[PDB]
Amino acid sequence: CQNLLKPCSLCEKRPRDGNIIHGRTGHLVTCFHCARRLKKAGASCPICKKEIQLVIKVFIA
Amino acid sequence: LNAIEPCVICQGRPKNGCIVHGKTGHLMACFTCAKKLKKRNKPCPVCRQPIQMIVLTYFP
Ligand SMILES: [Zn+2]
Ligand SMILES: [Zn+2]
Ligand SMILES: [Zn+2]
Ligand SMILES: [Zn+2]
Repeated sequence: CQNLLKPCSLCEKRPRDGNIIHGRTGHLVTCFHCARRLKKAGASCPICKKEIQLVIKVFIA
Repeated sequence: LNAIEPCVICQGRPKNGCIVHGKTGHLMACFTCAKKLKKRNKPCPVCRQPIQMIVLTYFP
């Protein structure tokens, strides 16, 4: 979808390649750097508020 | 970009099946097709590492 083409919703200057994972679903709205920062702050996923279990660097092929 | 092209495998759904290995993920297939790769015990088609899990990815 077209939202993947937008800069990170947080820093607005890196691509959306940070998948925030919880169970078997993930929200991809931030870059890897900001997603990790959120986990480090102990924040919940900014979309659905689930505990962030895993942060993954995503490559689109 | 590859991001606005559909699943490479079925070409009928978005690339929302994240293939997870380690701290990295390959997005090229939908959730349904990506699950099939794991079930049939295929490695990641892109980097050929084992698939740890499939994550339904929303981009919302
Ligand atoms: Zn960012
Ligand atoms: Zn979420
Ligand atoms: Zn597919
Ligand atoms: Zn891979």
